[PDB]
Amino acid sequence: GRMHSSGKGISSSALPYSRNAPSWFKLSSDDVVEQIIKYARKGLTPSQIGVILRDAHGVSQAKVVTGNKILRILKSNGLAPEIPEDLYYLIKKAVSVRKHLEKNRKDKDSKFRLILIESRIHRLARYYRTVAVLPPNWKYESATASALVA
Amino acid sequence: GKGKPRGLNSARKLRVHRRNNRWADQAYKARLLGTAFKSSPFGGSSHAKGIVLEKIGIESKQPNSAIRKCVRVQLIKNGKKVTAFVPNDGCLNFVDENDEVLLAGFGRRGKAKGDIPGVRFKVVKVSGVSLLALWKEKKEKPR
Amino acid sequence: TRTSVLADALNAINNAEKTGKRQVLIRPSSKVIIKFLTVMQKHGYIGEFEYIDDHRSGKIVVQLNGRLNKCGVIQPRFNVKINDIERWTDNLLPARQFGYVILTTSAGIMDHEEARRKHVSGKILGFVY
RNA sequence: GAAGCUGGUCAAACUUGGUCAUUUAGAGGAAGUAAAAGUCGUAACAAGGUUUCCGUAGGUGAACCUGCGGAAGGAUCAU
RNA sequence: AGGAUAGUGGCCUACCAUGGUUUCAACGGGUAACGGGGAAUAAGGGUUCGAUUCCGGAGAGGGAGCCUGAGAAACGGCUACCACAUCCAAGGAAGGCAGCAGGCGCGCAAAUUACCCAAUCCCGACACGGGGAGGUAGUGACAAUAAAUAACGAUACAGGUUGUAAUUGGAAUGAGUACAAUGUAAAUACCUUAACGAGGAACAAUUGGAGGGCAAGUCUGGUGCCAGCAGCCGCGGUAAUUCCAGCUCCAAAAGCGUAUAUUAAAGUUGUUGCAGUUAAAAAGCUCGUAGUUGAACCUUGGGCUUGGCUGGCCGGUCCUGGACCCAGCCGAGCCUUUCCUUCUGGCCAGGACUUUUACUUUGAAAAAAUUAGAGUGUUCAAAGCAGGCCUUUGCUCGAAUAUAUUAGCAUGGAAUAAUAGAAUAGGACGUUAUGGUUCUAUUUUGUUGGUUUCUAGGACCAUCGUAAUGAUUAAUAGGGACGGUCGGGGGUAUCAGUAUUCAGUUGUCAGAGGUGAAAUUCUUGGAUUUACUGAAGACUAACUACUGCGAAAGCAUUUACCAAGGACGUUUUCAUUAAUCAAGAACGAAAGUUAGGGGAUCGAAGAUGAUCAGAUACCGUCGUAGUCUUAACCAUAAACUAUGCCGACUAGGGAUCGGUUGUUGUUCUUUUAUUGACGCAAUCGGCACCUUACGAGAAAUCAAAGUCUUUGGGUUCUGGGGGGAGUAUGGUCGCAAGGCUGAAACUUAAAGGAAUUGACGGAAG
RNA sequence: GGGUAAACGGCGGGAGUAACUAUGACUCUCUUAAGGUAGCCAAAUGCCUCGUCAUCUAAUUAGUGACGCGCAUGAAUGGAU
Ligand SMILES: [Mg+2]
Ligand SMILES: [Mg+2]
Ligand SMILES: [Mg+2]
Ligand SMILES: [Mg+2]
Ligand SMILES: [Mg+2]
Ligand SMILES: [Mg+2]
Ligand SMILES: [Mg+2]
Ligand SMILES: [Mg+2]
Ligand SMILES: [Mg+2]
Ligand SMILES: [Mg+2]
Ligand SMILES: [Mg+2]
Ligand SMILES: [Mg+2]
Ligand SMILES: [Mg+2]
Ligand SMILES: [Mg+2]
Ligand SMILES: [Mg+2]
Ligand SMILES: [Mg+2]
Ligand SMILES: [Mg+2]
Ligand SMILES: [Mg+2]
Ligand SMILES: [Mg+2]
Ligand SMILES: [Mg+2]
Ligand SMILES: [Mg+2]
Ligand SMILES: [Mg+2]
Ligand SMILES: [Mg+2]
Ligand SMILES: [Mg+2]
Ligand SMILES: [Mg+2]
Ligand SMILES: [Mg+2]
Ligand SMILES: [Mg+2]
Ligand SMILES: [Mg+2]
Ligand SMILES: [Mg+2]
Ligand SMILES: [Mg+2]
Ligand SMILES: [Mg+2]
Ligand SMILES: [Mg+2]
Ligand SMILES: [Mg+2]
Ligand SMILES: [Mg+2]
Ligand SMILES: [Mg+2]
Ligand SMILES: [Mg+2]
Ligand SMILES: [Mg+2]
Ligand SMILES: [Mg+2]
Ligand SMILES: [Mg+2]
Ligand SMILES: [Mg+2]
Ligand SMILES: [Mg+2]
Ligand SMILES: [Mg+2]
Ligand SMILES: [Mg+2]
Ligand SMILES: [Mg+2]
Ligand SMILES: [Mg+2]
Ligand SMILES: [Mg+2]
Ligand SMILES: [Mg+2]
Ligand SMILES: [Mg+2]
Ligand SMILES: [Mg+2]
Ligand SMILES: [Mg+2]
Ligand SMILES: [Mg+2]
Ligand SMILES: [Mg+2]
Ligand SMILES: [Mg+2]
Ligand SMILES: [Mg+2]
Ligand SMILES: [Mg+2]
Ligand SMILES: [Mg+2]
Ligand SMILES: [Mg+2]
Ligand SMILES: [Mg+2]
Ligand SMILES: [Mg+2]
Ligand SMILES: [Mg+2]
Ligand SMILES: [Mg+2]
Ligand SMILES: [Mg+2]
Ligand SMILES: [Mg+2]
Ligand SMILES: [Mg+2]
Ligand SMILES: [Mg+2]
Ligand SMILES: [Mg+2]
Ligand SMILES: [Mg+2]
Ligand SMILES: [Mg+2]
Ligand SMILES: [Mg+2]
Ligand SMILES: [Mg+2]
Ligand SMILES: [Mg+2]
Ligand SMILES: [Mg+2]
Ligand SMILES: [Mg+2]
Ligand SMILES: [Mg+2]
Ligand SMILES: [Mg+2]
Ligand SMILES: [Mg+2]
Repeated sequence: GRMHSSGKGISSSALPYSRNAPSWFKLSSDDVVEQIIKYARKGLTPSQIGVILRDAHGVSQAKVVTGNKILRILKSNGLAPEIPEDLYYLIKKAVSVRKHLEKNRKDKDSKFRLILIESRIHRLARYYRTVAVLPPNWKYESATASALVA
Repeated sequence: GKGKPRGLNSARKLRVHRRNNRWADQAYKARLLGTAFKSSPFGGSSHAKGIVLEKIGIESKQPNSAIRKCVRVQLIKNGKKVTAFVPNDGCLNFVDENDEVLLAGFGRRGKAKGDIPGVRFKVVKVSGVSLLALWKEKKEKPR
Repeated sequence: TRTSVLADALNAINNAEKTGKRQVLIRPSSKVIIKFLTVMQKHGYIGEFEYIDDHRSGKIVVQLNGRLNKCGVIQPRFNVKINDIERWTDNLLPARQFGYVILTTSAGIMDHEEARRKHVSGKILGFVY
């Protein structure tokens, strides 16, 4: 494990065996959808919407209630971001590291980490182009990266 | 996984790797470089004729102590000069200067044999007559 | 990473059988693993085995009866013509009277003896004896 | 309708030049190996009498010595 | 577009575009390279060879150009040049053996300047001529087949009814020679066969060996570390089992030895099938493209009928044949919500559609010779493709069959491995759904031809109706988010600490320093020592550990800031995005290089005092680069765990660090909780450790160095006896030092690993 | 009395020695402030000298490449490129 490290941690979520809503759940398949859309318009990414749903509304999984995954619902309502969320957070991190590097030129560790982050961007961006999520001519530019994650 | 590819479509990697690694085999390397053609005094032949330049005694290596009686021969085919041992008790008297001798290896395939230092060939015939025939008085040297 | 779930399954069975255990847990399951086990079970090399559904690839618990000397995969799955089966059984099997080379043919997964009966050949998949 | 003539075309061959490739000479220089154990010492193997070795850099008849940083393949698996 | 060609084609020309090939190796170079059928060796897989009896190509000393002709860029045709070379009366003329034979040369290396068209076939106007094509003989130990060199008696003895060891006989025969006949075109030879042809049956078997490997002498003479032998280990210095000989014996024998190459042996090239901790060999460490390899999941089960073949039961027996019966093994065909294209004539023949592969079955193809193999008394055999029959004015088995194997072709199967589809529906069905836009036409009303609506077929366009309308899990793969953390992880500033040295003040007074002992050195001009004060650079003691962090190199005073990170927790999110990686990149201790700044301390070089035979060494005192820092270079270390990375499994135990989750006769907040510490349990991740050896290993040892002859989870790199040598040369990087890449000649029988006994040690007890 | 050579400057002689000879790695001996280091050379610096060897020519006191006990080469009186 750990594409860009030697770690071997196994921590992750363990979905329950049951694929049905809990008996105590009373919200309808609709009320969750307007709840999802309401948070998506506030600027939350699909990861944060799911966190708010289980933390404060009892929505264990949006799929077991609504029938569709959170990003699938946003794409059906025209709220899907242009850049996929995980690629967006990688580019934002690379922008932050690159901005720190120009003021700390002797930080050779940050130079090493930037290569890891940018290599991780290119591998993920390459995947998104083959599944036609990004345009075939989409390319990550270090100079113009700040515009995408503005 | 034994350090070599096993995939069904990895024949190129396996074929190239073997080709690269056979160069570590000196028998294979000498055959393709043509070292016998370029470097060997005989030029790859089993035998070679030459002219006796001088009769020379060569001291054997330790722990042996003897005078190995060889000759200096200049090969006709390429003009190279080699040292050839003259085998058996008293066969040096059958070999004279400016005689034509047929040479052959010691059987170690380019290496020196026994305690004889730097000698890789032996005399087979002199003046067109077998050295063994002369030694056993089967024939006489034509002179 | 995990490149062959059949190799992992058979390796786990071999390690459990060598230590005298009468049961082994296999993860993950697959169709190829189950059909490979069915061939072993039909010839008596294993007992009853159990599939556990976890809404994922699955798990298997196999009962071992101590008759299994060795089971293994052949990686890669070489293409095997009918005339090539003899060479494989000579290299892989301990004798000409017992042991089986498992093939995947378009007629299904089967041992080399059944493949000769219905005159089919495919890719080699493993062995058992 | 012959010799011959004009212009083309294919173009051998030669001369010069370049380049490639293969052999080969050479004052002198610097090595390696074999032979014998010739001269000088004793660097290594024991804590080999300054533990040894690695990288690097100087020095020195020669092995080698010294500095800096490593290793134990240490002469300590330990207070 | 043309020209040219027999014709296609940048084949050539004109004009116009800027294309074409390539790490899946283009292009260039080498080949002691014609390709293939095939050959050698071979358990299998392979390795090596193929100039050479057949097929294809190319050439006729080297090029080039042509004539004739259906066909040639022909060479036993021509023209020219180059190189060789012949005759000449000096004016000229004539050449092409890589055809047959022959000569020279070259070399280790290869035959007669013979007979014939009789056979096999070819050519011609052809029943007739010609053929160094071809056949026949000569030379021929290239290879291959069969196969003599003696057999049998009697005595005499030895011997356990008969095997020999000797001296005594009569038989047998072909090697050879030959009448003759056969053979043949004519001969030779073979095959037959009169007469001749064997006792030492001299009609005389050789080649290598006799220490081991390796079968067979401790016999005799000679030499004396000489001569010589000896593939290797070794033998030989006065009783040599090894040399030179005699005897005897061994092995193979018309053959045996030697040299070189090659194959097996070699699992020492390893796909099957090697090795990489220490024997050779894991890149210093990460990233990364090609390449290789990649979790799981989609028609399963059930029922009925039926065909065939195996065993028998039946038995049905002259080993053999049938339903019934049992099981077993293959094929089917229907039904289960049901894939299996669709229409016309009506399973065969005539139309319309079709996700792409890989794989495997069957078929056809892969020339003959060769290989394997069936038949067949060439006297046997190697071979050959003949042959066999009661003896024939003819009858008659044959000349099989397999294998080829990549590519292509046809075909069945749908596991395994890929590939495509309906997500902004631009989706599917409506066979006769409703209209609309078009396009083509057989057929007329037959007296022939015009006229555009019905018509049929597309092909589209809209509407409507059908439908269960359409999105696989979320992998103890990965990525991302989030929540409390946790680190001596990094950078930039900043703040300590004593110490060292140097200086200033002070105090006394004779030494101080340094060593095994001294000396160099500093000292009444006050050294060393003492207190206070100050300045410089380094460095971060103790705490500090079988503890932490980092990709590695490395990282240890405080605080602030900057951007990272692992693990843990998660009923968050995405869904294969991944693993390892030629090429290509980032970082990379120390030393070293360039330029500034700093230069306390140590300290290469250097200088010096000792020691010593000598020490320009160890030891002592000084000391320059350097040590520190900023900008750049360098890219190497025993860069080590001498142990690649990813994944799974196999055994017990106690500690420990980080996170999380449950709980105390414990201390403390604060008086208690929601304090913190500690204690007890679980768990995930780490750094390690202890025991055992199921297991591994040559062992040392190893929880991986195991799951490896019971050999296959994925993948990268490296090694092939020791030296020469990480050398030479070329390239490339570097300012240089040097780095990376990297041979060969030659030389050598060991070098080496781990362990055992001993001996020794200026090691311990 | 101490420091200072990118201050002026300076930077040694004599014998013996290796299973032929030659040389002298080595040793002895006198002696300095230190005894010429890295380099370079019959050089624009070498007398002997037209040094010796090689190359260039038919022939070279010239040229170039080597050699080096160098009358009297040599390191910011800068050395070698
Ligand atoms: Mg894991
Ligand atoms: Mg993460
Ligand atoms: Mg990776
Ligand atoms: Mg190598
Ligand atoms: Mg060339
Ligand atoms: Mg010593
Ligand atoms: Mg000493
Ligand atoms: Mg020492
Ligand atoms: Mg020193
Ligand atoms: Mg045209
Ligand atoms: Mg054209
Ligand atoms: Mg043109
Ligand atoms: Mg060939
Ligand atoms: Mg050729
Ligand atoms: Mg050929
Ligand atoms: Mg040839
Ligand atoms: Mg031919
Ligand atoms: Mg010729
Ligand atoms: Mg010609
Ligand atoms: Mg011609
Ligand atoms: Mg001719
Ligand atoms: Mg001809
Ligand atoms: Mg002739
Ligand atoms: Mg013969
Ligand atoms: Mg005879
Ligand atoms: Mg004999
Ligand atoms: Mg002999
Ligand atoms: Mg003898
Ligand atoms: Mg024997
Ligand atoms: Mg021999
Ligand atoms: Mg020995
Ligand atoms: Mg004697
Ligand atoms: Mg004797
Ligand atoms: Mg071999
Ligand atoms: Mg090996
Ligand atoms: Mg070693
Ligand atoms: Mg090693
Ligand atoms: Mg490593
Ligand atoms: Mg799969
Ligand atoms: Mg019909
Ligand atoms: Mg054939
Ligand atoms: Mg085929
Ligand atoms: Mg998951
Ligand atoms: Mg976080
Ligand atoms: Mg805590
Ligand atoms: Mg700590
Ligand atoms: Mg770590
Ligand atoms: Mg690389
Ligand atoms: Mg560095
Ligand atoms: Mg400086
Ligand atoms: Mg200093
Ligand atoms: Mg001294
Ligand atoms: Mg010194
Ligand atoms: Mg000091
Ligand atoms: Mg510096
Ligand atoms: Mg290295
Ligand atoms: Mg280490
Ligand atoms: Mg290493
Ligand atoms: Mg690696
Ligand atoms: Mg592992
Ligand atoms: Mg804990
Ligand atoms: Mg064992
Ligand atoms: Mg252990
Ligand atoms: Mg370990
Ligand atoms: Mg080697
Ligand atoms: Mg020896
Ligand atoms: Mg040892
Ligand atoms: Mg000098
Ligand atoms: Mg001079
Ligand atoms: Mg001059
Ligand atoms: Mg002149
Ligand atoms: Mg001159
Ligand atoms: Mg000169
Ligand atoms: Mg001077
Ligand atoms: Mg100076
Ligand atoms: Mg001067």
